[PDB]
Amino acid sequence: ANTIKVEGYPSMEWPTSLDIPLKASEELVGIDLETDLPDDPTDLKTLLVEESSEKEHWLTIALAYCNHGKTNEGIRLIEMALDVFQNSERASLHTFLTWAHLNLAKGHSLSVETKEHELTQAELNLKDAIGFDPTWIGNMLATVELYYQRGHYDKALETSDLFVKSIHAEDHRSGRQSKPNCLFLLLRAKLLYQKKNYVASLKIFQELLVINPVLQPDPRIGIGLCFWQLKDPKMAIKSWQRALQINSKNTSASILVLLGEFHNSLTDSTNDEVFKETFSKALSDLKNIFSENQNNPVLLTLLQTYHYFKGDFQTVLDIYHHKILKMSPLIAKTVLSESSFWCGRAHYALGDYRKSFIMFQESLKKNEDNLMARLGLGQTQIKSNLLEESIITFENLYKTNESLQELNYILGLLYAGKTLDVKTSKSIPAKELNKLNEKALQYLERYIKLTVAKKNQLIISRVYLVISQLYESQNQYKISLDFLSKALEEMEFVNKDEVPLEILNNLACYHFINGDLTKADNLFEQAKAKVSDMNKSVNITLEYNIARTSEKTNWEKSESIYSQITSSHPSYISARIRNLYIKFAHSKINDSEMNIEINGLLEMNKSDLEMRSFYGWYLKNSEERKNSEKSTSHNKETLVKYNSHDAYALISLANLYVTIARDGKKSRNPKEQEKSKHSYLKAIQLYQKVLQIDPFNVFAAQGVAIIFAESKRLGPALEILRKIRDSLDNEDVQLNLAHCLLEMREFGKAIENYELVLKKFDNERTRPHILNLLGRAWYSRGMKERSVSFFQKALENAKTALELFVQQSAKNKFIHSVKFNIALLQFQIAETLRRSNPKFRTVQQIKDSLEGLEEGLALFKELNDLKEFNMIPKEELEQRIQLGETTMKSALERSLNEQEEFEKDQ
Amino acid sequence: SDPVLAETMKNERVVQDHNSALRGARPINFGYLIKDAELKLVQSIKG
Amino acid sequence: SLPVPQLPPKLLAYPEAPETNPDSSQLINSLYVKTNISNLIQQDEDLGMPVDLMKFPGLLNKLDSKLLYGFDNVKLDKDDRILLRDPRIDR
Amino acid sequence: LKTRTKVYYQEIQKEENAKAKEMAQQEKLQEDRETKERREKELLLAQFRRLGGLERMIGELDIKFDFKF
Repeated sequence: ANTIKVEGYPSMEWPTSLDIPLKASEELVGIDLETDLPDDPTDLKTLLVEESSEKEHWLTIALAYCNHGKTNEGIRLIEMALDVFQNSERASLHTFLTWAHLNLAKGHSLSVETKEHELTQAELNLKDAIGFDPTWIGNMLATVELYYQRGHYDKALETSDLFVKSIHAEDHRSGRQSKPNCLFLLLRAKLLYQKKNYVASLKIFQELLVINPVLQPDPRIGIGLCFWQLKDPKMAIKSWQRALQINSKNTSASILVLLGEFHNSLTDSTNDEVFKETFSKALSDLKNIFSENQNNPVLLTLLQTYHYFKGDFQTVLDIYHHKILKMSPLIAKTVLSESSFWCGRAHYALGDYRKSFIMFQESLKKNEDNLMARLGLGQTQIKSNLLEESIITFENLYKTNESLQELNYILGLLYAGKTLDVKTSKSIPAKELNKLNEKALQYLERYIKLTVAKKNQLIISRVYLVISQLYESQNQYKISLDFLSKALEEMEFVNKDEVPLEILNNLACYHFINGDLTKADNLFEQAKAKVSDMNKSVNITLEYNIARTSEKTNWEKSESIYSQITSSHPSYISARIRNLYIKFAHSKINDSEMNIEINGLLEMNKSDLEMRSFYGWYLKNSEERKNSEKSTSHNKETLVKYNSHDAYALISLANLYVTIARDGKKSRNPKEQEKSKHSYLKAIQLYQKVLQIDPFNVFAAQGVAIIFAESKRLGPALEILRKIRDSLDNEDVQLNLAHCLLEMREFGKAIENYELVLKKFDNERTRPHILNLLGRAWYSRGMKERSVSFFQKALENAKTALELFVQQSAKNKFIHSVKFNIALLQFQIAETLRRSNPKFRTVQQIKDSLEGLEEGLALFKELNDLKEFNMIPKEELEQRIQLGETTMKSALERSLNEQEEFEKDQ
Repeated sequence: SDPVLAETMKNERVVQDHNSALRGARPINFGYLIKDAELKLVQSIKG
Repeated sequence: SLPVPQLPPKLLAYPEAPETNPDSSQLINSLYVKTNISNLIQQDEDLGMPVDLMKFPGLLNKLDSKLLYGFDNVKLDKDDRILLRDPRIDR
Repeated sequence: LKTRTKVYYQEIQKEENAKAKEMAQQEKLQEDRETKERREKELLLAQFRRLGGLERMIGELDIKFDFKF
């Protein structure tokens, strides 16, 4: 039953029968000690005193009583034997009683007082037996074991070492060989295990296995224990399973095999079905084993675990407070520590953080290496608004858990929360805040790596969100978008149905600043698909986002969404600012309704910097609005010192105050030239400050730029313009490139960038005026007299600019000089063809030139008759009239029907 | 006033300021131009 | 020159996700999966190995301590011999 | 110290160490078929190995005890 039984191995089973001799000398009175043992041992006492039987029969019957659960009966029997066997024959009786009371002190469902009483009686009978036979092995073994049962492990080890020394010495003196005593080896093994010497313990336990493979207590238990502590759980479980298989009644082995079942279900299962199967089997075995060991603290702690995960927190507390707490002094510190830990988890789940703190502390007090409990204490400190204390707890844990993934996650999130708090940014220098940021990134990135290493574990995708948020704070949006997309790809994998609309929207926002507006609109609208439940304030933002991607393809929907948004809610400035730009881009309006509604907008939130930048753009764009003299005061008041150290309106003021200085330099009076020598250095006295505040501001760079095309230092300048092209696709910067270019410059590089302005865009005011004025390229090109086809290219330029400006007669009061430009190159095709050689291709060519010449005469007439014309002196009007017209009337006919004769000659 | 606009007021963050999108798309540092200026500045305008 | 005042689409903040907060007990649970019952394998201070001198016939009754010294020449089964190997030898 | 049992223990220990070391070294080849990928993804997606999953999977277990504490 309760002994190890293995085929081929030895046995340690007691004899099952016993004869007693009689003085009548009939050699038998058989007692089957499995059956014929009376429930009252006095009934046998009468037989044993009747026959004057030998002591060993008393002891044999008492041991059969003990090896049947009736230890009290055997005790009373030897206690009755003690009233009979006087003197030295008492020794063995005291030895038996010492071991019987040790056995009783090893019993379940004991009290502190019962256990102490049994140990005291053990020590008393051992004192007596030592008084008789101080050298018997039973008494020495009882000495060591009593020392062990009272927690005096060092003393027990030293005593047993001295006993073993004594035995080897006595054997060596008389020639006997010393065989290893299994019980001394087993005690030394358990003691070394208590001293955390797992290698030595394991060796002794394995050699015990060899010496006596059926030894009870099974050394395979100790073997498994050492394997486990040495981080070999598979071999540990194999050992415990073997112990159970060779003695199915070994309860310790059954509990250990049960723990192994829980462990293997948690760590070996590859899917939820296998997990639920194996875990259900473990819970079933737990129920079966518990039904017969209801005072077992390991089983009760397993129940605390199951009822925690089952949500039944009240039962966790009940198990702790009604079962474990009462037997507290009688259970091992590590088991009690785990039980307290689960009770603290229960309090934590109920929101009772004071009690959870107390419980995790009590858990650590009985096992300070309880890692779970220390993490629970850290988290309780978090919940208790003790953030710095929690960080200290976690970093102290980190000292010896550098590779724990959950710890890296927790420390990373705590440092990330610190880095992103505004209060900390207001109280520590920037360098310290940046080092805090990188420490957060270190923790989070090492968590990522540790989880990626075990390539079978799933990353908590919030880590990617947090890393994205950390990089967003320091204005590195490439890596930010990268980590946000990595977050969503991990997040759609796990429950694709419910990913937060926030991640889709914010990826769309990051794509808007990149350039892909169709994908931005796409994901913006997959996010409008999944908007929230109550007070859906997310629609206002989502609709504005879609309405702001819809501005340059299908701005009718910009119209619609902006209008309904501003009609529904009034304070949204960012809506109708852009709406009053969709206004401008399509001019479905009276300028007066504009100034009315904005100059209502102005003062409702005066200190909003954005609408200030909109009324700066209000008075400086395509049609008219010439003065804005008060705009000096406008954009100096936008700053005006309330919120100084800001760039936009500042560089607007810059641009105006540098525009003043060109008109300053146009004058012949030295006083205003010296005055423009102030409107020019105000530029570099403020542009320096705004490049100091933000170097990468592109437009300060064009500030400097427009100085050099104006101050004749262009060589250095078109360098900067070639760079700001890399960092801008504004038509202004690149037509200024071709501005600074056109001067002191062959042609190829000019027409290049002026057809790049051509095709970059389709705008309708810049285009006509600018390429009007810079057909000039082919014009001066032709002042070098290249060829005739480029003359007619300049004709193309002129021609289209003319038809544009005359048909665009909404604002066309600037161009009579242009008219003369075209008339002038009619004149200049001829004047080039006047010095010529007959051997040119002639048919159908310069006919058109003389036609254009007469057209230019007709054009000259109109400007002759006008009085507002102050381009050339009126005397010189009539004088270019007479000179160029007495030459053409006596020269162009000359050339024409001179070349007709060469057409005859060809 | 109306608090339906209030939730929106506190849940939306500024992707790029008005003073911070004045920088193009692949920004280049122009910190060389401070000293370039105060050299060419002073070498040019002496009255 | 100058551009139009830009008000790009607005980023939203994320809703609170307590299950991934640092105070989330789910982190403790994920650790429990890996290190579960480890602190229970030692059941009591006897290490689940009670020394009982009443398992050795002849010892307490006849004062024959022979069985304390084991047996000679036992050949162990396969299932018992593999338990003799050194720990963590699977590298 | 050359008892039969110390020599026997040490011989078996050497043999079992050799065998276990060699098996550990060959663990990669034995059954890393195409199936390594099947099992890795099956493991990844076990709900019990992800946040909140242990409780979910344990919650789905019919079994429970007649606690009378």
